Amino acid sequence: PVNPMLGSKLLPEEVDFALAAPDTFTFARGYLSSNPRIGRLGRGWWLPGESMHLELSEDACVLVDAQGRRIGFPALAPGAQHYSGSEELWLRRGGSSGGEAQAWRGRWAAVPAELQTQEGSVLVLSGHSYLHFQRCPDGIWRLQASFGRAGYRTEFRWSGRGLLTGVRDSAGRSYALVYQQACEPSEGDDGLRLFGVILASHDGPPPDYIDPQSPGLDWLVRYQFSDSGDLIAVRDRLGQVVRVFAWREHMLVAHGEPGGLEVRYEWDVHAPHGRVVKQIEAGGLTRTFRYLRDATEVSDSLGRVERYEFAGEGGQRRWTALVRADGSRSEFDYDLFGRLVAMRDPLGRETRRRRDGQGRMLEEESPGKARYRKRVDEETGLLVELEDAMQRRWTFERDERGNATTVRGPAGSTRYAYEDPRLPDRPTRIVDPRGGERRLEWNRFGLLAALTDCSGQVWRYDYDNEGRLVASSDPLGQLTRRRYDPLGQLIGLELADGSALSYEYDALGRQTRIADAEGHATLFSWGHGDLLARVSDAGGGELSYLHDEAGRLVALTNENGVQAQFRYDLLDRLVEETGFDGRRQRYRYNAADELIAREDADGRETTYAYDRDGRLASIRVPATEHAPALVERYRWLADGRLASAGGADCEVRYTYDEVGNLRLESQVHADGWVYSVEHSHDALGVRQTSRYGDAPPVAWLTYGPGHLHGALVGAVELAFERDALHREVRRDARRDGQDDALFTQERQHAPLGRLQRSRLRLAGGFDWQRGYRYDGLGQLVGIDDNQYPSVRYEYDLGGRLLASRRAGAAASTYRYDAAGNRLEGARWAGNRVERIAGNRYRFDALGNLVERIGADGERLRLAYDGAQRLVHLTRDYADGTRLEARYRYDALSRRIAKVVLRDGVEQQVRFGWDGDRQCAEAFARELRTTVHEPGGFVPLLRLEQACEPDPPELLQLRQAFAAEGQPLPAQCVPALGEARIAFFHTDHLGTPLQLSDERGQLRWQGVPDDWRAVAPERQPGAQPIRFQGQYHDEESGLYYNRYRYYLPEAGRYASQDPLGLGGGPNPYAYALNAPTLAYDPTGL
Amino acid sequence: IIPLVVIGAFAARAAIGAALGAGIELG
Amino acid sequence: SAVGLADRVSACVPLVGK
Repeated sequence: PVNPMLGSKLLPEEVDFALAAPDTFTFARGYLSSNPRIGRLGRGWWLPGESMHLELSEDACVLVDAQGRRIGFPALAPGAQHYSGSEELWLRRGGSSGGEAQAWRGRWAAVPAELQTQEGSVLVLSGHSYLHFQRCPDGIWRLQASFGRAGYRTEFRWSGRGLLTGVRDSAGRSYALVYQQACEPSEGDDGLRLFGVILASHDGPPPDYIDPQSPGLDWLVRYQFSDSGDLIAVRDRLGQVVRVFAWREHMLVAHGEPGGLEVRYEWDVHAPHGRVVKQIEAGGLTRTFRYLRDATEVSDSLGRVERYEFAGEGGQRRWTALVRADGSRSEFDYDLFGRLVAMRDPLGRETRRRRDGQGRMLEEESPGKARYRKRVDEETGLLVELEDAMQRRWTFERDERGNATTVRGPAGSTRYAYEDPRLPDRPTRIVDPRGGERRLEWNRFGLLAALTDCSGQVWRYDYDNEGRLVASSDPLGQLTRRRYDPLGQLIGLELADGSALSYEYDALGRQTRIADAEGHATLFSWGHGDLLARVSDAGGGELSYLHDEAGRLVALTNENGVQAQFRYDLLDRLVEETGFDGRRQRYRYNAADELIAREDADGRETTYAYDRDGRLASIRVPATEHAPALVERYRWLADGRLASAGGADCEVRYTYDEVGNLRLESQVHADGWVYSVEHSHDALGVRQTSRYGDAPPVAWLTYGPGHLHGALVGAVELAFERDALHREVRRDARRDGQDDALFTQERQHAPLGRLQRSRLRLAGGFDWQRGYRYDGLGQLVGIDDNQYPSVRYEYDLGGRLLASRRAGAAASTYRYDAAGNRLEGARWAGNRVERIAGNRYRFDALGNLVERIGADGERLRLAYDGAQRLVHLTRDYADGTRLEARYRYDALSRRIAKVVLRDGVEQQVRFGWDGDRQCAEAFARELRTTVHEPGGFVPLLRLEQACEPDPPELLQLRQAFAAEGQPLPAQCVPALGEARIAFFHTDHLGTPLQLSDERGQLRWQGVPDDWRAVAPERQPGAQPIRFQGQYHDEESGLYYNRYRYYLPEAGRYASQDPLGLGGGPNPYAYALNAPTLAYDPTGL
Repeated sequence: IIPLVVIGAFAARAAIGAALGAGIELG
Repeated sequence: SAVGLADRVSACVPLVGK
């Protein structure tokens, strides 16, 4: 790129090769036009060994940077130290001033003892890396070794004429550098250039002599030079050219790659002090640079002008301001050392950085006054204490090598052990705050070779000679192998079940094909750089992407050939988005690029507000024909955790413990009903107990990092058995007073974690044996069942469910268009299926379903608010009977209530939530609590309690404790009846198919279905959970997901994805049109 | 999003983290 | 302040284009 402050062309370091090692020796080269030194790659290039230079004189000490910047120090006496506050560099010369020699301490303790007494040695500490410069007989200080604080040395070997002939990295590999005469010698240039680097050996001493012309050598990189000695080509490990350069008087005027990238430059004068006046990118933007006294205006081929402002002269010049294309002005402030101390965004919000001592930083203050203190040891310069915005402190205790032996956080202390002599900075034993101990093993490359978890299960890894992972073994002994080409790209991935993936790449290293052993593959086409141009899947569908000169996506074409348009402003912000169905959304932003308004297709505008930290503060949803304008207010803690989410119908308050675990979540409805969920956590932040409202508390029995092995609810105890991979293989339930278990559920797993067999045996005699069959793709192509008819599944090449054939029944064939829209019996442009399953569907301007008419004449009207949430529906049956339902939501778009009006009688159901999981159904005379398996949406057990409406004084007490964020005491609970416990018996997808009571008998049984998840039943209210995260609405027949409503008879949602194109090309598709394989728990 | 518990073509960690094309377009 | 002061500012930031 071009640095507008200086006008110079900078090529950041490009890693030609980096073979894995305890301290990887990355052969990185960079170019700076203002650098006048003629290195081994020409003028302006820096290489390993010749990156940093050191000059010591009787009056001054100069440390030349990689970019050629001359950092000046006073005279460096033997044993003296110098610190560069502006550069964060430490220099110490070996030897002593004359007094008694003492071993170096603090930051200088990591150097070898012999180097400390050598007057002709100088140690440079740049961050965490030590550089050893030794004065040679000719009087030039050149790098000899680059070791870290752990002692991993990278020896540099020099010869006569000062050529870096060999490098030996920390893994024992020997590199050989070959030099040839590329141009005639001149002033300051002998003509020798680096013609390539040879991997001389992987272990042992390097060969004494290497013939460059001898075939069979391993050239890690090769370089070509012109007649003037300028670098014109870079070749990879193979013979392929990967970089091309063009020069005018040793000034970079054109650089790029064969295909892909090509940038040309123009200079006012062809000299190191010259400045770029035009940057022409092929297929991109042409930028013109105009240099003023204290500013640089960068014009653009699109007409945009950006102004970069700077102050100071010489090495103290700093980038002070930035005026963008629309006039937005950002400002930066610097201290006396040139370090950044303040940063004001275009809105004026200021971020401070208070610095003290030689650590260069001790505190950063957010615009919302969120301080992140960071204390560093004065002597060793290593992190000691870390404090976040909530005053939670992490304390680090370190050994002599600076390894953090114990990390003391707000929740216990984590202890580390370093018992490997070869690798003294790799932890070989980690003890978590809970007390579990993990053991690690490392190989000669410093990479992980074996991982033993808290339970004693060992994961093993294997690597080749270049430190690339080629084999992984799980505790069960399943191998995952990898294959690489000479360039180091992954070209093969053999999984544990025999399924092998193969990858292909183009000349630029971009992935172009992913294929399986079956043969069908996904193809990638690329445009300029990493800009994707076309994706073709196995089914033949294509997603075409169109970009403009600025690299912004301006058109997206789906599989049906329908385009989605995008428009941008001068700041490359999306200001208009037209979907595949013509739904147009307009966006507005403030000076800080924050979305403050979003006009939708119906002309209604949603306005957003933010706090000082940039987090969302309030959403002003516009009024619609069936809902008033509503304001949803959000409050955040200093660390970014949500503290409250207020709305017109509910007020959700989150309370966190001293560690940050969500301790209490209280939901206070507008009518006074309060539902609170209380959790307790261990030292690892894993829930140990859970109280769902007034339901009996659920005690979770976990081992290790939260692996569940038991559960206690009332008089019922659950027991889980797990294999070496911590996958559940057995499940029992026992009730106090009963000798035999209520049920036993045993499972067998496929190598890739796929369920292979499952057997459920209730105490009442119900035996459910289920066998699963999979194809090479991992798709479930068959289920053998002894309770339900066996089913065989067929899928197309795109992964969509084509047919399902139950035993002794007609097949259910499904047909899709290119985009993935179900076709009854050409295509649905715009992805709005207006006719399927004998029903007519009518959509509004925003894509929401607003009318469904059946063949018999049944009519379903739907009404939405400005947040696209179903707030009112009317259903008319063929028998001339009506039904009205109204829904209420909180600020998080979670349905909190359901009011169904039928025959003039009004019935209200309130729902309690535990995050994204609905865990309560408060009916008029019954509280039904659903407990999901931890960390998922799979229902585990159900609690039913007879209840009565709370007295007015109790409701006030609940609201009082909710305001203070404390759980209601157990002594003030209402007169609820004894809880009845029922157990969910789900299938492979977590869809409940059976429900067993406390005696092992069956309460509810459901016949599996493709898209409805269960065959239609007379009373869907007995068991309303379908799929994962879906609630079956009895009054309407829709399945309520977390954010949208699902149409079981159409296999799609009733409204477009709130994420828009982020969710996928089709805004209505559910579970990738494969309901037997995937699920949408949050409805996104 | 859309978790595929059984299918390891794209939901598998090894099959999705080893794809350079899908691992570089995220940002 | 005057100790370890370079004669030229680093070109790492700001950077424009490719």
